[PDB]
Amino acid sequence: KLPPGPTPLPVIGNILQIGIKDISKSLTNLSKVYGPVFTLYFGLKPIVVLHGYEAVKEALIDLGEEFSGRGIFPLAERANRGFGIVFSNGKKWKEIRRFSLMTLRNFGMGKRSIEDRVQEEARCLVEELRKTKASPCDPTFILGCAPCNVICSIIFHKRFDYKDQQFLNLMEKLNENIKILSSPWIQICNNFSPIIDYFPGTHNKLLKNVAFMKSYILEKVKEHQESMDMNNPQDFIDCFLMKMEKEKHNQPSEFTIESLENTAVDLFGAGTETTSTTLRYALLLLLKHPEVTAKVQEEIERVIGRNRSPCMQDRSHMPYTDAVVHEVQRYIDLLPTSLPHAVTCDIKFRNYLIPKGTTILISLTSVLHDNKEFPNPEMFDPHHFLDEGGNFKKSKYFMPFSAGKRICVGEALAGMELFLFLTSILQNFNLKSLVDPKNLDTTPVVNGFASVPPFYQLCFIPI
Ligand code: HEM
Ligand SMILES: CCCCc1nc(Cl)c(CO)n1Cc1ccc(-c2ccccc2-c2nn[nH]n2)cc1
Ligand SMILES: CCCCc1nc(Cl)c(CO)n1Cc1ccc(-c2ccccc2-c2nn[nH]n2)cc1
Ligand SMILES: CCCCc1nc(Cl)c(CO)n1Cc1ccc(-c2ccccc2-c2nn[nH]n2)cc1
Ligand SMILES: [K+]
Repeated sequence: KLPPGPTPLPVIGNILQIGIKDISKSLTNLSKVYGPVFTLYFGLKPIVVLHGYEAVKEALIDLGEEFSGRGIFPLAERANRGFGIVFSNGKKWKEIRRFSLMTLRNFGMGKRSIEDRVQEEARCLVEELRKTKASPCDPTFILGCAPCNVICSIIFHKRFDYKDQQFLNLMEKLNENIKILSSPWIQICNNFSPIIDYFPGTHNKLLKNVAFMKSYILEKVKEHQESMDMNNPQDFIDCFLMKMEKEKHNQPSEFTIESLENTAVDLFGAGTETTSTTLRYALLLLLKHPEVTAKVQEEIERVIGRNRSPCMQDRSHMPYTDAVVHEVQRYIDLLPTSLPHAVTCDIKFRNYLIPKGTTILISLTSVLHDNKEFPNPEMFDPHHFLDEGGNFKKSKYFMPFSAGKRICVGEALAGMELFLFLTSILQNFNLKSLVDPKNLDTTPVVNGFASVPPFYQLCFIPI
């Protein structure tokens, strides 16, 4: 059989029992009734929900391959999103993923490392923060530019100037699509309808935005072709063309110009917003707990001092910082239900039959907020990642990037941006709150499957 669930209604399945507002709260409530594995219907569509470390680890990790499909909804084809990495399945995905993992290796693309692209961005970021002359600031935009720029430098081999028009509207489009894609109407409700697209105009703005981005990418591709150096690949495009001019005899190939721009658009989509929000929420949390910021600053001072840029080598020497960054990710739980999975064939799971192509919802929340692994899991507290001797304490339960065969492609990259951007910020600034710390609220604003910090302002005071 399928795993037990609330018994559906005919046709609207379980829809009107789900708290649409905070899905992860609802999934957790359900697990109190039906335990760690359970089924929900979203309009005939069966969705098995995994809750808790044990359930998640066995699916994602022990049954890795079987749990490796991307769950597909109406929106997947309504915004043409199954032709890059994030929303691909089968051979197309295996190939572009394995390729993309190779290229995004630290030395994956020539003599400039990923570290060096990030280090550069950290200096520019510190610079822009100086330019605000310690005056009150919504860091939203500035923090957003840094991750967007890292993506640009990884793909086109250039960073941009933060005022370069080509950069601003590239971010605008991305920012537009992101905000749209986070509407519950779009993310959810328009998915209760298999056939009729109920937001034509919206899907249109979505795709028009993609086209702008896709066309800009093509310009850079034509430029990369004319200036090709086979022995000197320098970014993601160079690598991709070389994989092409090499698959030329395996026609037709998973690697085409079209799969390139789609992969690029994927990386811009997956690479900016979540990193950007993670930084924005890190600063919020740092303001709220200035003792925490104080300790990071001690670590920076003692390990890196005020001369050079920080660098990834430093992290092994800065367990307290490391614990902070982890604890930020853990606490804010930005993707409460990851992205959706599908099984790749039919399988028995503990005690059930799950049919090839059935949608799987992983509850990351249940893992990040395990109250035995992380006592008081709703308090922000970097001690969740420290031993009683104050060394870094790894946790199997650290899954803000998911786990298994679909684990975030930017795990190592995001981990480097957060460390370098955070340590550079605090090396060069103290953070002044407007309101008093005691009043400021840091609890996540949840909208469906989306988690976001409260609006806030602060000042970046030089040292
Ligand atoms: C804090 C920053 C980030 C977090 C917390 C994060 C988290 C996630 C999560 C939860 C997934 C879905 C995994 C699943 O399907 O089970 C995901 C997928 C992905 N992330 Fe990230 N991500 C971040 C940043 C990045 C960046 C910087 C890149 C740039 C390469 C990136 C590229 C991707 C890609 C390509 C996927 C899709 C993986 C696949 O389906 O094969 N992400 N990320
Ligand atoms: C018809 C083709 C036009 C596509 C389009 N490109 C851009 Cl750009 C605009 C700006 O609104 N638009 C139009 C657009 C119109 C309404 C929406 C919209 C906003 C809020 C709630 C529902 C809708 C919607 N989308 N489709 N029908 N109603 C979104 C985009
Ligand atoms: C100018 C283009 C802006 C980015 C964007 N707009 C569209 Cl539409 C696509 C296709 O999904 N994309 C690419 C896209 C790829 C992956 C995601 C994704 C990656 C990891 C975690 C969540 C997200 C997600 N998907 N939907 N909203 N946010 C977001 C956007
Ligand atoms: C085809 C792409 C899948 C996206 C999607 N469309 C609908 Cl509808 C569903 C609901 O099951 N879902 C599942 C879903 C889960 C998370 C997100 C998301 C987007 C941006 C930032 C965080 C999240 C997130 N991940 N887990 N919970 N919320 C979006 C959709
Ligand atoms: K319309």
